[PDB]
Amino acid sequence: APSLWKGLVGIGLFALAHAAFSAAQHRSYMRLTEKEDESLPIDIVLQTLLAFAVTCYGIVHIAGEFKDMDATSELKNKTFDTLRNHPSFYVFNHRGRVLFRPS
Amino acid sequence: PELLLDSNIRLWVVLPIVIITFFVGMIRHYVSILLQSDKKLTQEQVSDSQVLIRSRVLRENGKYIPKQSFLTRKYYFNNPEDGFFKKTKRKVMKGNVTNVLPMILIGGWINMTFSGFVTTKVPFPLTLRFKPMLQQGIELLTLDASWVSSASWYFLNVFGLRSIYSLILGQDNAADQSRMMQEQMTGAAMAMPADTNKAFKTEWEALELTDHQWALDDVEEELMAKDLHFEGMFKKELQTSIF
Amino acid sequence: PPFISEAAVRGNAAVLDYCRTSVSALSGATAGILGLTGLYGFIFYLLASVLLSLLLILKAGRRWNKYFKSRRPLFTGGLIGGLFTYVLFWTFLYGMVHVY
Amino acid sequence: GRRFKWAIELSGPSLYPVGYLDKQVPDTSVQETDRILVEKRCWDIALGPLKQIPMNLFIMYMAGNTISIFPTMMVCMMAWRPIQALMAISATFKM
Amino acid sequence: AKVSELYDVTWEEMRDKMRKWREENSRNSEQIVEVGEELINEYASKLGDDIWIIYEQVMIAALDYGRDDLALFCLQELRRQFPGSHRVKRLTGMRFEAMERYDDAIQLYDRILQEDPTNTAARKRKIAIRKAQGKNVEAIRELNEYLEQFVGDQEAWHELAELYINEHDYAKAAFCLEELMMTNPHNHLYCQQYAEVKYTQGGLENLELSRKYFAQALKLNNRNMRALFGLYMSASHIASNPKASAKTKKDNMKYASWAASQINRAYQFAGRSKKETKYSLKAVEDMLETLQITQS
Repeated sequence: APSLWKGLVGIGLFALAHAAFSAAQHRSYMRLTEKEDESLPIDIVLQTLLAFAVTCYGIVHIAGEFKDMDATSELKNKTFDTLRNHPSFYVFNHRGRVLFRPS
Repeated sequence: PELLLDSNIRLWVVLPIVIITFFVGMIRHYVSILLQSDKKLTQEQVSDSQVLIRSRVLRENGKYIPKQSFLTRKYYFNNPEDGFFKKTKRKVMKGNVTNVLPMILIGGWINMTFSGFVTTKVPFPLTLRFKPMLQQGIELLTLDASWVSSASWYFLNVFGLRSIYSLILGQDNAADQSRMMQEQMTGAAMAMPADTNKAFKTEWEALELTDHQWALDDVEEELMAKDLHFEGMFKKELQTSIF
Repeated sequence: PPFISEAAVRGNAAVLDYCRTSVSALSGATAGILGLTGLYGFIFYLLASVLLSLLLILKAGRRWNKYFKSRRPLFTGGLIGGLFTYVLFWTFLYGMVHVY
Repeated sequence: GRRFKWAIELSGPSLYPVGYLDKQVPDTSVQETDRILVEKRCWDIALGPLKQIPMNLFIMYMAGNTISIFPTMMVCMMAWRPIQALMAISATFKM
Repeated sequence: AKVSELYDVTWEEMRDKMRKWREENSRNSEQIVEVGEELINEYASKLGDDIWIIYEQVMIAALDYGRDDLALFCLQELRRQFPGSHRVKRLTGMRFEAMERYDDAIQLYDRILQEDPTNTAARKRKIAIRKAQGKNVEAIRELNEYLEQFVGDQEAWHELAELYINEHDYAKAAFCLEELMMTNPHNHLYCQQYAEVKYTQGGLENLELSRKYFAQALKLNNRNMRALFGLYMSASHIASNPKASAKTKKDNMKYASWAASQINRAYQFAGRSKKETKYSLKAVEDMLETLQITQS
């Protein structure tokens, strides 16, 4: 799922860049002709707004963690069996050691 | 829109200045990380630091504690006869977040290199009293203040990426074994100053100022209730098998 | 509610700020691509921020109490710094296309 | 008792323990409520912002009337500190 | 199943699973070693920072399981990258203590202490060495001295409590578990263990305190059935004792009866999972009925 969102964001960014290039070409043509104070066509403006909204949707979905405020639910499935043993004090005197000695 | 500019000035000014400021910020961050040095720590200072943490957790979490043990702890800390805080006594340019000088120097060098230039105009209407700010090298009185020079461009650029820098970077939390050592280091770095006597007296009086309110007495609230979470919870524990 | 973990709150705040920054940065690029007056640009930035806030609220929906204690930071948060980084990218592509 | 049948019973036969005390030492009773000093302290805390203005007045006088980056940056943050302190007066008022 | 498990797997999932194993600090030295040398021979390309901790964990597991050859194989690689590192020295001393000649690991620990004054790991390993070498009383003494000198480690508190458990000293273990509960009030496990220790002590007031702490941890998680069993047994025992008030006996009987219905329903909706759960349900049903006749 995240890969699809990343691809959609990339496609939206590419569409935005293409709309930018089209607007730049429009302004370059406008500089050619005297007067004719007209705005850029509305179709490209709608396309760039569509690219603005599409990339704005996946940018929220990419980084969603929203971890729970309560910390009692994170030590909830953990049992006391694993907590009893500690990495610090570790005695290497067990029957399994001499059981596994020969293979 | 006027003042037709060349297309070969935008490719030799804007991109260079943007890359320069970006990588200057990156250099500053990485060099600050590199120059960071650890501080020597005496076992005694760690000792009183952990004692202070213990007093703090006693103050914070004291409701879920038997009353007898609570007064035992409070007496041991206080102990008017001997007391541990009372007897145990020990014996006793202007660099201020230097980040403005480098940016000022970089902006000054950039402005010195570019004498007469027009980088970009700002859409925002600006007054004529900021014209000496913005141009600083162009001899024009009829021109508007919208067209700014490279100095203001870089000045706005350094603030433009201030929040962008944190997007690439972030925080780190690992090394469970080294986490404890980090906690001791930071806590004793808090407890560096040599004012042990007044801190001990302040903590001694603050501990007396605390009262006791056993939060365990309110048990009747749970007895009259409903246990239905323990089967919606139990239904979602069954599907998982054993690896 | 009695016990609160600071790590979860910090992560939530970091995610919210990252989203607010990225959305503002792209809104600046859009405004620079179109090119408007200051009043219209500021109103457009405010509209984009409101739309982002509405989408963020819709993202949570049900069970938002455990996710966020309140809603004030979701509505009002990162409005000045986000505008500061939006002004950069608004004028970055504005004069690059029109003036140049 | 025999009603429970199975009844496993467990018996127990230098002061190194940190807090475990041989002597119980009860009879602690502290009733101290000194609100007037707290009120005087909190009253003086709210007087700090009123006194924090005169030296910024003196600094703005020392700045002069020269249009430059350093003075305008001083002035921009001179008013930002109050407005940033006025964005969260609700919590301070409540506490 | 070995080849089958080795087929439907990726290296990323292996590394994530081992990271989770390290987070849970479980004992699966067999499985840790089994996946350890596999990622060492299959990928052996990148993630050096991860692979250092990987090597350390693998040799820790191999010291436990059966294999010192891989232990030395990882020791030489760890020494190659870091010439002077106290962690490698501690691990080597641990392996030496495992093999023979504990005194050599001992003077290694004193040299480590001479170099770095603040080294908790070396002192903990010395304490564990004298735990198994001599009597536990001396080890308790040194642990108390170190806990005086730091007063920072919760693992030291829990180890002291566990060591005091074998000596039938619940008076000091009560203080130890109270201190351990101070720092972590949301951990119901420590509350359950403290209530367990207090119940074992005996006495009506200790019984009431243990019952109330059993009840506190019951509402924090709603996951544990040990706590509810302990609460029901405490209520039954306080009902048994003649030295009590009438009204407290009635309310404790009500507590026990409600716990009985909770037991009945918890075993009841567990019966729809399998077809052999009905026998466990009837077993626990006769158990509760017999204790109900006993109480009534």
